[PDB]
Amino acid sequence: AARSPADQDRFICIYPAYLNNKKTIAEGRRIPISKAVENPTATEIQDVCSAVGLNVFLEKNKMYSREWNRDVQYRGRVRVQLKQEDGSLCLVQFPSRKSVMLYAAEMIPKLKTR
RNA sequence: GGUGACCUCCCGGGAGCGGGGGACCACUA
Ligand SMILES: [Mg+2]
Ligand SMILES: [Mg+2]
Repeated sequence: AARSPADQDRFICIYPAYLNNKKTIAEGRRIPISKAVENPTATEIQDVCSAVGLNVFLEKNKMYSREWNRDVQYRGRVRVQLKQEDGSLCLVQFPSRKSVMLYAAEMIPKLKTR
């Protein structure tokens, strides 16, 4: 099958819960509370990531397994390409999933819309 | 020493996740 890091099925995943400052680690938060943000949405994540030059796409209706509430506000997952077909980084600034999460968390509060 | 809450950091992974170091509290010979 098509399994290089440039194939969409191998893009990394970011769910809103990973950056939410009101969730515990058990609930899915992946970055420190100090750096996390309030109520991040998948759309805001897509926007800040796309703005910095990352190839990303939004799956608006995918839901996070640790979240029992299926309402639209809890939905959305962003897929991010980290590496090229040959395995090298798309952007030196983003060597990892963590690097992308911290970046989005940093930018989202700066959205004119917030 | 065990087990759990919660926090922090590291490694791995396309998800669900996997592997660890350290805090702090709880219950506990
Ligand atoms: Mg730990
Ligand atoms: Mg882990």
